[PDB]
Amino acid sequence: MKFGNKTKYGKIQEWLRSNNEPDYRMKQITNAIFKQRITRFEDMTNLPKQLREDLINNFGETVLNIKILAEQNSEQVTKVLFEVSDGERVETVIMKYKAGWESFCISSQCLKKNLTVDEITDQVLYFHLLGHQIDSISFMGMGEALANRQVFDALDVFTDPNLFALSPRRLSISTIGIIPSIKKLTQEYPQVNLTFSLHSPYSEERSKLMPINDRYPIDEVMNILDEYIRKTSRKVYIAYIMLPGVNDSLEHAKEVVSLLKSRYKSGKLYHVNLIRYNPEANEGQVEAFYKVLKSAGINVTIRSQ
Repeated sequence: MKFGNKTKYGKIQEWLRSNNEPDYRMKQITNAIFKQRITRFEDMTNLPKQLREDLINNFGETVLNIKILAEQNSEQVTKVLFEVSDGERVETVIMKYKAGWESFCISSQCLKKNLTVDEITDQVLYFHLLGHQIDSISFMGMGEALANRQVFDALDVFTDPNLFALSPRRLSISTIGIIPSIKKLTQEYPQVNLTFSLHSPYSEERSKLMPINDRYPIDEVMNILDEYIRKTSRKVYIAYIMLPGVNDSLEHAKEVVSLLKSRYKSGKLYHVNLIRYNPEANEGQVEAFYKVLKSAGINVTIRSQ
Protein backbone atom coordinates (compact mmCIF):
# COMPACT_ATOMS: atom_id res chain seq x y z
CA MET A 1 0.00 0.00 0.00
CA LYS A 2 1.91 3.00 -1.38
CA PHE A 3 -0.43 5.13 -3.49
CA GLY A 4 1.92 7.80 -4.83
CA ASN A 5 2.51 11.31 -3.48
CA LYS A 6 0.36 13.12 -6.06
CA THR A 7 -2.90 11.15 -6.12
CA LYS A 8 -5.64 11.73 -3.62
CA TYR A 9 -5.37 8.14 -2.38
CA GLY A 10 -1.81 8.85 -1.25
CA LYS A 11 -2.62 12.06 0.61
CA ILE A 12 -5.34 10.31 2.62
CA GLN A 13 -3.03 7.40 3.42
CA GLU A 14 -0.17 9.48 4.84
CA TRP A 15 -2.49 11.99 6.48
CA LEU A 16 -4.00 9.15 8.50
CA ARG A 17 -0.46 7.96 9.21
CA SER A 18 0.50 11.42 10.50
CA ASN A 19 -2.56 11.37 12.78
CA ASN A 20 -1.15 8.08 14.15
CA GLU A 21 -4.11 6.15 12.79
CA PRO A 22 -3.22 2.48 12.15
CA ASP A 23 -2.40 1.06 8.75
CA TYR A 24 -5.65 -0.90 8.34
CA ARG A 25 -7.71 2.32 8.19
CA MET A 26 -6.67 3.05 4.60
CA LYS A 27 -7.75 -0.43 3.49
CA GLN A 28 -11.19 0.18 4.98
CA ILE A 29 -11.35 3.37 2.90
CA THR A 30 -10.29 1.73 -0.37
CA ASN A 31 -12.58 -1.29 0.02
CA ALA A 32 -15.51 1.06 0.63
CA ILE A 33 -14.77 3.06 -2.52
CA PHE A 34 -14.09 0.16 -4.90
CA LYS A 35 -15.72 -2.95 -3.41
CA GLN A 36 -18.68 -1.42 -1.55
CA ARG A 37 -18.86 1.49 -4.04
CA ILE A 38 -19.56 4.24 -1.51
CA THR A 39 -19.10 7.85 -2.60
CA ARG A 40 -19.07 9.83 0.67
CA PHE A 41 -16.90 9.44 3.76
CA GLU A 42 -19.97 9.54 6.02
CA ASP A 43 -21.47 6.29 4.70
CA MET A 44 -18.15 4.58 5.53
CA THR A 45 -19.57 3.62 8.91
CA ASN A 46 -16.73 1.19 9.67
CA LEU A 47 -14.60 4.25 10.44
CA PRO A 48 -14.95 6.20 13.69
CA LYS A 49 -17.24 9.20 13.51
CA GLN A 50 -14.86 12.10 14.18
CA LEU A 51 -12.37 10.29 11.96
CA ARG A 52 -15.03 10.44 9.25
CA GLU A 53 -15.39 14.16 9.97
CA ASP A 54 -11.63 14.75 10.21
CA LEU A 55 -11.51 13.19 6.74
CA ILE A 56 -14.41 15.36 5.61
CA ASN A 57 -12.75 18.63 6.64
CA ASN A 58 -9.39 17.92 5.01
CA PHE A 59 -10.68 16.12 1.88
CA GLY A 60 -14.26 17.28 1.31
CA GLU A 61 -17.46 15.28 1.62
CA THR A 62 -17.03 12.80 -1.24
CA VAL A 63 -14.17 10.91 -2.76
CA LEU A 64 -14.92 12.50 -6.18
CA ASN A 65 -13.30 15.81 -7.19
CA ILE A 66 -15.17 15.98 -10.50
CA LYS A 67 -18.83 16.81 -11.03
CA ILE A 68 -21.23 15.52 -13.63
CA LEU A 69 -22.79 18.64 -15.15
CA ALA A 70 -24.29 17.29 -18.39
CA GLU A 71 -24.84 13.62 -19.26
CA GLN A 72 -25.75 14.43 -22.84
CA ASN A 73 -26.91 11.10 -24.24
CA SER A 74 -26.53 7.32 -24.45
CA GLU A 75 -27.54 4.36 -26.65
CA GLN A 76 -24.19 2.82 -27.72
CA VAL A 77 -22.13 5.97 -26.98
CA THR A 78 -22.57 7.89 -23.70
CA LYS A 79 -20.54 11.10 -23.51
CA VAL A 80 -20.23 13.09 -20.28
CA LEU A 81 -18.85 16.58 -19.56
CA PHE A 82 -17.40 17.00 -16.06
CA GLU A 83 -16.29 20.13 -14.20
CA VAL A 84 -12.88 20.29 -12.49
CA SER A 85 -10.64 22.83 -10.74
CA ASP A 86 -10.93 26.27 -12.36
CA GLY A 87 -14.43 25.74 -13.68
CA GLU A 88 -12.80 23.64 -16.40
CA ARG A 89 -14.89 21.38 -18.61
CA VAL A 90 -13.55 17.98 -19.68
CA GLU A 91 -15.31 15.40 -21.84
CA THR A 92 -15.33 11.63 -21.34
CA VAL A 93 -16.86 8.99 -23.59
CA ILE A 94 -18.43 5.58 -22.88
CA MET A 95 -18.54 3.24 -25.88
CA LYS A 96 -21.20 0.84 -24.67
CA TYR A 97 -20.43 -2.05 -27.00
CA LYS A 98 -23.69 -3.80 -27.77
CA ALA A 99 -22.34 -7.10 -26.44
CA GLY A 100 -22.21 -5.07 -23.20
CA TRP A 101 -18.56 -4.05 -23.23
CA GLU A 102 -18.08 -0.71 -21.48
CA SER A 103 -14.88 0.89 -22.77
CA PHE A 104 -14.06 4.21 -21.11
CA CYS A 105 -12.32 6.79 -23.33
CA ILE A 106 -11.06 9.24 -20.72
CA SER A 107 -9.27 12.54 -21.34
CA SER A 108 -5.95 13.81 -20.02
CA GLN A 109 -6.14 17.50 -21.02
CA CYS A 110 -8.63 20.37 -21.31
CA LEU A 111 -3.92 26.68 -24.87
CA LYS A 112 -4.00 23.08 -23.69
CA LYS A 113 -4.09 22.61 -19.91
CA ASN A 114 -3.45 19.22 -18.35
CA LEU A 115 -5.60 17.52 -15.71
CA THR A 116 -4.25 16.09 -12.50
CA VAL A 117 -4.28 12.33 -11.97
CA ASP A 118 -7.30 12.89 -9.73
CA GLU A 119 -9.30 14.55 -12.51
CA ILE A 120 -8.25 11.70 -14.82
CA THR A 121 -8.93 8.73 -12.53
CA ASP A 122 -12.29 10.13 -11.35
CA GLN A 123 -13.53 10.06 -14.92
CA VAL A 124 -13.43 6.31 -14.29
CA LEU A 125 -14.13 6.21 -10.54
CA TYR A 126 -17.33 8.17 -11.19
CA PHE A 127 -18.97 5.44 -13.27
CA HIS A 128 -17.61 2.70 -11.00
CA LEU A 129 -19.55 4.23 -8.10
CA LEU A 130 -22.77 4.21 -10.15
CA GLY A 131 -22.62 0.49 -10.93
CA HIS A 132 -20.63 0.34 -14.16
CA GLN A 133 -17.87 -2.27 -14.34
CA ILE A 134 -14.64 -0.92 -15.83
CA ASP A 135 -13.66 -3.39 -18.55
CA SER A 136 -11.14 -1.23 -20.43
CA ILE A 137 -9.71 2.29 -20.26
CA SER A 138 -8.32 4.22 -23.24
CA PHE A 139 -6.47 7.55 -23.28
CA MET A 140 -7.91 8.78 -26.57
CA GLY A 141 -9.99 11.80 -25.50
CA MET A 142 -8.64 15.34 -25.18
CA GLY A 143 -5.31 16.00 -26.92
CA GLU A 144 -2.43 13.54 -27.00
CA ALA A 145 -2.27 11.79 -23.63
CA LEU A 146 1.52 11.63 -23.29
CA ALA A 147 2.23 15.37 -23.08
CA ASN A 148 0.76 14.93 -19.58
CA ARG A 149 3.09 13.16 -17.14
CA GLN A 150 0.06 12.69 -14.86
CA VAL A 151 -1.12 9.88 -17.15
CA PHE A 152 1.67 7.66 -15.79
CA ASP A 153 0.32 8.27 -12.29
CA ALA A 154 -3.17 7.44 -13.58
CA LEU A 155 -1.86 4.12 -14.91
CA ASP A 156 -0.53 3.32 -11.43
CA VAL A 157 -3.97 4.10 -10.00
CA PHE A 158 -5.87 1.98 -12.53
CA THR A 159 -3.55 -1.02 -12.07
CA ASP A 160 -3.24 -0.65 -8.29
CA PRO A 161 -4.49 -3.92 -6.74
CA ASN A 162 -6.14 -1.97 -3.89
CA LEU A 163 -7.93 0.50 -6.19
CA PHE A 164 -9.40 -0.24 -9.62
CA ALA A 165 -7.34 -3.47 -9.81
CA LEU A 166 -7.38 -3.33 -13.61
CA SER A 167 -4.89 -5.25 -15.71
CA PRO A 168 -2.48 -3.20 -17.86
CA ARG A 169 -3.81 -5.19 -20.83
CA ARG A 170 -7.16 -3.46 -20.25
CA LEU A 171 -5.47 -0.05 -20.66
CA SER A 172 -4.79 1.52 -24.06
CA ILE A 173 -2.88 4.70 -24.93
CA SER A 174 -2.65 6.34 -28.36
CA THR A 175 0.39 8.54 -28.98
CA ILE A 176 1.33 11.19 -31.52
CA GLY A 177 5.00 10.16 -31.62
CA ILE A 178 6.47 11.66 -28.46
CA ILE A 179 9.56 9.45 -28.13
CA PRO A 180 10.69 10.13 -24.53
CA SER A 181 7.18 9.25 -23.32
CA ILE A 182 7.16 6.04 -25.38
CA LYS A 183 10.38 4.82 -23.76
CA LYS A 184 9.08 5.59 -20.26
CA LEU A 185 5.93 3.64 -21.10
CA THR A 186 7.98 0.85 -22.71
CA GLN A 187 9.74 -0.32 -19.53
CA GLU A 188 7.33 0.82 -16.81
CA TYR A 189 3.96 -0.24 -18.26
CA PRO A 190 4.82 -2.60 -21.12
CA GLN A 191 1.58 -4.61 -21.03
CA VAL A 192 -0.34 -1.43 -21.94
CA ASN A 193 -1.70 -1.46 -25.49
CA LEU A 194 0.21 1.21 -27.41
CA THR A 195 -1.24 2.80 -30.56
CA PHE A 196 0.78 5.02 -32.90
CA SER A 197 -1.03 7.69 -34.93
CA LEU A 198 0.69 7.71 -38.34
CA HIS A 199 -1.89 8.98 -40.90
CA SER A 200 0.72 9.30 -43.71
CA PRO A 201 3.98 7.39 -44.31
CA TYR A 202 5.49 10.47 -46.00
CA SER A 203 7.90 12.30 -43.70
CA GLU A 204 6.85 15.67 -45.14
CA GLU A 205 3.10 15.39 -45.75
CA ARG A 206 2.92 14.38 -42.09
CA SER A 207 4.36 17.48 -40.41
CA LYS A 208 2.08 19.43 -42.75
CA LEU A 209 -0.72 17.40 -41.10
CA MET A 210 0.50 17.04 -37.50
CA PRO A 211 3.24 19.58 -36.70
CA ILE A 212 4.78 17.47 -33.92
CA ASN A 213 6.30 15.37 -36.72
CA ASP A 214 8.82 18.20 -37.22
CA ARG A 215 10.81 17.48 -34.05
CA TYR A 216 9.88 13.78 -33.78
CA PRO A 217 10.09 12.26 -37.28
CA ILE A 218 8.51 9.03 -38.49
CA ASP A 219 11.90 7.31 -38.70
CA GLU A 220 12.83 7.69 -35.04
CA VAL A 221 9.35 7.07 -33.63
CA MET A 222 9.31 3.82 -35.61
CA ASN A 223 12.71 3.08 -34.07
CA ILE A 224 11.48 3.51 -30.49
CA LEU A 225 8.35 1.49 -31.25
CA ASP A 226 10.75 -1.17 -32.57
CA GLU A 227 12.72 -1.50 -29.34
CA TYR A 228 9.34 -1.67 -27.64
CA ILE A 229 8.43 -4.64 -29.85
CA ARG A 230 11.83 -6.24 -29.24
CA LYS A 231 11.82 -5.88 -25.45
CA THR A 232 8.16 -6.70 -24.68
CA SER A 233 7.27 -8.77 -27.81
CA ARG A 234 3.88 -7.05 -27.95
CA LYS A 235 1.85 -5.60 -30.80
CA VAL A 236 1.83 -1.91 -31.74
CA TYR A 237 -1.28 -0.59 -33.49
CA ILE A 238 -0.87 1.81 -36.42
CA ALA A 239 -3.90 4.10 -36.47
CA TYR A 240 -4.60 5.62 -39.89
CA ILE A 241 -7.54 8.02 -40.12
CA MET A 242 -8.21 8.47 -43.83
CA LEU A 243 -9.18 11.89 -45.11
CA PRO A 244 -10.92 11.71 -48.51
CA GLY A 245 -8.68 12.38 -51.49
CA VAL A 246 -5.78 13.41 -49.26
CA ASN A 247 -4.14 10.25 -47.93
CA ASP A 248 -6.20 7.32 -49.29
CA SER A 249 -4.16 6.63 -52.42
CA LEU A 250 -2.92 3.21 -53.53
CA GLU A 251 0.78 3.94 -53.01
CA HIS A 252 0.07 5.72 -49.77
CA ALA A 253 -1.04 2.21 -48.85
CA LYS A 254 2.04 0.62 -50.41
CA GLU A 255 4.33 3.24 -48.87
CA VAL A 256 2.78 2.15 -45.57
CA VAL A 257 3.74 -1.38 -46.67
CA SER A 258 7.44 -0.71 -47.22
CA LEU A 259 7.58 1.54 -44.14
CA LEU A 260 6.55 -1.44 -42.01
CA LYS A 261 8.36 -4.16 -43.98
CA SER A 262 11.61 -2.21 -43.49
CA ARG A 263 11.17 -2.27 -39.70
CA TYR A 264 12.03 -4.90 -37.10
CA LYS A 265 10.64 -8.27 -38.27
CA SER A 266 9.42 -6.43 -41.40
CA GLY A 267 6.67 -4.64 -39.49
CA LYS A 268 4.80 -7.83 -38.70
CA LEU A 269 4.21 -7.26 -34.98
CA TYR A 270 2.34 -4.10 -36.01
CA HIS A 271 -1.41 -3.96 -36.64
CA VAL A 272 -2.87 -1.28 -38.89
CA ASN A 273 -6.36 0.07 -38.14
CA LEU A 274 -7.99 1.93 -41.05
CA ILE A 275 -10.37 4.49 -39.53
CA ARG A 276 -13.38 5.33 -41.68
CA TYR A 277 -14.90 8.77 -42.28
CA ASN A 278 -18.35 10.39 -42.04
CA PRO A 279 -19.47 13.91 -43.07
CA GLU A 280 -14.88 12.82 -52.35
CA ALA A 281 -16.39 9.50 -51.27
CA ASN A 282 -14.17 6.87 -49.62
CA GLU A 283 -16.20 3.69 -48.92
CA GLY A 284 -14.68 2.13 -52.05
CA GLN A 285 -10.98 3.01 -51.82
CA VAL A 286 -10.60 2.00 -48.17
CA GLU A 287 -11.25 -1.54 -49.48
CA ALA A 288 -8.55 -1.45 -52.16
CA PHE A 289 -6.32 0.24 -49.58
CA TYR A 290 -7.20 -2.61 -47.21
CA LYS A 291 -6.28 -5.27 -49.76
CA VAL A 292 -2.99 -3.54 -50.62
CA LEU A 293 -1.75 -3.98 -47.06
CA LYS A 294 -3.54 -7.35 -46.80
CA SER A 295 -1.92 -8.71 -49.98
CA ALA A 296 1.46 -7.65 -48.58
CA GLY A 297 1.02 -9.62 -45.36
CA ILE A 298 0.20 -6.61 -43.17
CA ASN A 299 -2.14 -7.34 -40.28
CA VAL A 300 -4.95 -4.88 -40.98
CA THR A 301 -8.47 -4.29 -39.64
CA ILE A 302 -11.12 -1.85 -40.88
CA ARG A 303 -12.87 0.12 -38.13
CA SER A 304 -16.10 1.84 -39.23
CA GLN A 305 -17.18 3.03 -35.77
